[PDB]
Amino acid sequence: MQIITAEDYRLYGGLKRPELESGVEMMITAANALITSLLGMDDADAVDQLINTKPTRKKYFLSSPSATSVTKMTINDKEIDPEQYKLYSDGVILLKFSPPEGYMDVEYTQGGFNPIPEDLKLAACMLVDHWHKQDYRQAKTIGGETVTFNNTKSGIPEHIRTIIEVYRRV
Amino acid sequence: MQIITAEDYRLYGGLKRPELESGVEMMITAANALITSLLGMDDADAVDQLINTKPTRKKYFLSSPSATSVTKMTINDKEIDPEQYKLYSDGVILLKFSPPEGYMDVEYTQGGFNPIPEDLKLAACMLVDHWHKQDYRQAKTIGGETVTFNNTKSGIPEHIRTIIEVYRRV
Amino acid sequence: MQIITAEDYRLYGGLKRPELESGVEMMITAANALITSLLGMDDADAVDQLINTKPTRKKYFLSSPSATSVTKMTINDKEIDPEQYKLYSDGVILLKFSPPEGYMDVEYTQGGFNPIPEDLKLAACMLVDHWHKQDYRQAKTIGGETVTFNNTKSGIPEHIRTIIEVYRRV
Amino acid sequence: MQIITAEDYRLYGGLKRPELESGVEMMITAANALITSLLGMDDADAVDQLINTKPTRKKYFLSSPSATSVTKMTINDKEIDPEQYKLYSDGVILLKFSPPEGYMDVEYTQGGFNPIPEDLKLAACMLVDHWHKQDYRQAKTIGGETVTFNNTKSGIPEHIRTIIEVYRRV
Amino acid sequence: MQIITAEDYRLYGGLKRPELESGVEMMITAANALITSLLGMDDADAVDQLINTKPTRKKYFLSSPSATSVTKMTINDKEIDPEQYKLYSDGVILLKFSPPEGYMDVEYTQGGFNPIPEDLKLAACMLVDHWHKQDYRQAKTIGGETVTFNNTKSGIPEHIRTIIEVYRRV
Amino acid sequence: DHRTSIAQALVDRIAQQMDGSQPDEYFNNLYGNVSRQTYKFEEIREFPYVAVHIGTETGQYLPSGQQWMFLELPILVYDKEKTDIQEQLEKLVADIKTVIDTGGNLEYTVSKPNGSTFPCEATDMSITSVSTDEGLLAPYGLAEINVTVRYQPPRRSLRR
Amino acid sequence: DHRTSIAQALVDRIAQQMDGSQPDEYFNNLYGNVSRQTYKFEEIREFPYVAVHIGTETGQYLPSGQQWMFLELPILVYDKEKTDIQEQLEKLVADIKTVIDTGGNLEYTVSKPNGSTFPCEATDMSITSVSTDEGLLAPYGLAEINVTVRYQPPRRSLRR
Repeated sequence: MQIITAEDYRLYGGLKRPELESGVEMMITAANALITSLLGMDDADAVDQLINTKPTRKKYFLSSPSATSVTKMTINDKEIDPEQYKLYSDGVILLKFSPPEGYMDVEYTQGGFNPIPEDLKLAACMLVDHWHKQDYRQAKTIGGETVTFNNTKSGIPEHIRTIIEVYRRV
Repeated sequence: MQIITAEDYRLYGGLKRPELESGVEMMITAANALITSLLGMDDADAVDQLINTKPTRKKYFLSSPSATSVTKMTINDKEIDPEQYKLYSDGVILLKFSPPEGYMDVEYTQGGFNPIPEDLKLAACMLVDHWHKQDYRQAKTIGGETVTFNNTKSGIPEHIRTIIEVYRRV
Repeated sequence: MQIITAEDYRLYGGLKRPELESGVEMMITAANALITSLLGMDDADAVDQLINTKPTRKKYFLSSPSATSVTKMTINDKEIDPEQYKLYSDGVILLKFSPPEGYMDVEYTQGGFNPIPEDLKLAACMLVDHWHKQDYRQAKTIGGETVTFNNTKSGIPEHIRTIIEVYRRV
Repeated sequence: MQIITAEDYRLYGGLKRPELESGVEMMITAANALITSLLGMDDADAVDQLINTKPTRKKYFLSSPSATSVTKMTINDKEIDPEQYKLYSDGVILLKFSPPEGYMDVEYTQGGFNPIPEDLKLAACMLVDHWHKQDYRQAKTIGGETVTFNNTKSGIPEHIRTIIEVYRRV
Repeated sequence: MQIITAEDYRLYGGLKRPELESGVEMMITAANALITSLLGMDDADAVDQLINTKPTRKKYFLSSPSATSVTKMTINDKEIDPEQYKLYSDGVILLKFSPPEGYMDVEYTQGGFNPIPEDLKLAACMLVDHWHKQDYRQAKTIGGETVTFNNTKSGIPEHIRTIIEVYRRV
Repeated sequence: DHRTSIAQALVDRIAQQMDGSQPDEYFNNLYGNVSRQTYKFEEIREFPYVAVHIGTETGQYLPSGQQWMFLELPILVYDKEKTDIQEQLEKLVADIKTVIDTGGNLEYTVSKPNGSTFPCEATDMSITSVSTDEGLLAPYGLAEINVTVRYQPPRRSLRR
Repeated sequence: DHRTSIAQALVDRIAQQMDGSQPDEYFNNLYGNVSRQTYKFEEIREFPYVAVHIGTETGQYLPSGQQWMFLELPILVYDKEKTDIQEQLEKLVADIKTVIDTGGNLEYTVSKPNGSTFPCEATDMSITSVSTDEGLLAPYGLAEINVTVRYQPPRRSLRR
């Protein structure tokens, strides 16, 4: 998963140095991974999940709502066929039969966002700036000017966290 | 969804530089998406929804009150016809028959605002300014002047949040 | 386990002194071990675990979810064979038979992360800087400039702790 | 137990005076003993322990989880033989017979860490610095510079205590 | 009991005046006695103790866990013989017979520490300095420099008290 | 006016002379740890380090188009103990004072809106004072240097 | 410049003259309780004690490579009552003022980057003022002394 790369940050910052320092490029590479992970996504392509099932229940929720297609499902290692269920958006499967009690094992491909939204791309740029300028402080007074920094929350600067929470899964 | 574009911000700011920097144009593109999302709208055209239904109940609420027309509805994969219901504003459907118990599946087109209200257009401009001037701080004292910033709420500056909440769905 | 070595820190810092001082190299060697340990991993290759078991229960959780293969398991010193169980991701074993009551003894190889994620690599660099600059203080005012440091949590600087917690096991 | 000696501190500090003052060498000798003791280890080689035992119970926990071999065990001064038990890591003994009720007396050799981890070695160096610079104060302002010290916890400076707690036994 | 004498303090301080003033030598003599007493030891050689005893109970705890040998014990002024008991470390006596109800009278020699640990020797030096420099104040500002003293606990300076509590008996 | 270009020129001069070609002449090598745009103390991860700051620039008019201008350069030398810090700082200050007071007048290259860069020279350039840290932090220490420069711009009002 | 080496030289001179060889000349012996690098009041465990601090160093250029430099040494004398403290301080100040104003000009040994040390001499050296504590603490008291020194460095710009 890449939310930004060097050209995206270069556009945002307006940088005209011919190249980034290794600092910025490492911080970009870490920022991609961290924002990937705080959303609760992961970068796997095919996912395997094991679900407890009961005959009283026939809606089941897949572990990642971007799941795009189920590719095997089986109960007690008895396989069942694509006519016996329906797959709806946000990774909801509806069984058309009441299942035997026990464990269900399912394989699916999880896809992702497409295209990456511009607000995530901005929030990533602001995080890279946050580490790069070392703005993890409460105040500074170099020379005469002086600033006081945000009341950070979960250690994430508050002005970033709103954009994460607008997408933070679960 | 576009609440503003470059000309709207140019009018608000009174800018006479011949062009925006890539900073401002990216911030505009992110601001459209964020305000789109904090209202709880989405930019899909056709929506599919699955509703639990019971014979005791015959008012049902669509997931997005700007829904403009139902285009299919079915119960237990038994289709039913437009004489058997009535569709009212804010996405309220009233059934003219007491339904069989179980799942209802419905397709509808969700429309949106038209025209975009001027208060949202202003709030978007103020958000773009907020990121652009980097006013996510508690204070600054460059030179002699000095300012103290709003007591932000949900990390959204307080003077913006009123306009969102006047429209924030649910 | 090595999350960083001297070249990784040299890239992050942009150092052009020909060598690190023994201070930095010791701090790197300690930082590897500490971040290894705060995640709750350990650097053992083969692990032995003893589990209480009951006939009512047939899912069992291995002590380290990166476990890659079970290599012996036995109950009451009666050995059992790889057809009698299934091993799933995150170190979940599912028994295909209801076990005799008592103690289960199991050997497995625990693997680890691969490749080490870039966010851990960054957090390690920031920790090395934290000790090296001696930023375990609340404020400093050398000369005219002045800074106030983070509201540290569990004694770990707050801007580091988010990256740990995104991976902190259990 | 030696976590550091003079050469380890000399490497960490980068000292090029030809010798340490007696202050530093005494502080090193005290620091070894204190960190030895706050971990809850002790420097004994062979340990004797008396345990209350009941026929309902057959797991018993040795007093120091680095115990490497039991060398005698007896119940009511009736000796029992190494086939009648099994000794697992972290000083867990599992009896293969249900014991007579009463007191069990056991001798074992307790070993220790090997090799001493680099994070303890660092924490010891930071403690020696803490006493040596006399940084058990809340603030100082000699000349113009000024510093404020950590919010110490259990009287141990907070930036040291995390490394202890990562190993603090029980 | 002597934890320090003049040569120990002279080594710690690095004093090269030819002699101590009577102030320092009295403070050393008081410091020995106070640290002797805050540990809850005493400087007696032979100790006599009277214990209430009951036939239900056969472990008895001596008043000072450094007790090295029982030298008489008697019940109701009926003497009993060294085969009828066993004496374990930390001054635990285990009777091999269930005693008649009433008072037990026992004589034992209490020994002490040997050798005196270096941490006590340091803490004594720091206490002598504390009285000698008259650092029982909250602040001073002689000339331009300025200091603020520890948040003392039980009236004992906090940086001393940890070393006492690591040994404080009971 | 040449405030940044002069600071750049002096940074270049420090790097060039310190580099190692003067081994019985300068106590140290800096390996390029002298700079103009990376000077906040958080930025520094090596020691020693030399940070150049730009002071107030002032002017003085003269009868027929000439004018003097004066610049201050506050210089900060940051260092970390290995020997006692006051002796190390004494070495670094002795080196940089030598580099100030020996060799020719400081040359700088004035870049022009026409795209050229014209080689020019600072007329007089003078270190005025030194101070050092109280020593409360350790192993870190600091020395201040105050440098002054006088130079004359292009003769603007008569060229026009 | 010779700031530390001068302070060291004066410390050596105080220890050498005070030591005891002048028993009808100096009131006291210091037994080596005079120092340059152990001067924070917490450090002192004996009384009397003499602490040497290093002031601002300033320069003054002269027509052909010569320059003067001036140094301040704030000196602190810490003492503890046995007699009334103001009489003890009067003794110590009288001793140290004598050691300042008698004997030859202060010699110091300038260590060089080539490895040598060149014996040199401070041209003029002058105690300027004294003050004493208010006496609120007891038995401890303090006297300030302000010393000034003028000296000339090696003739750097003409040797080069």
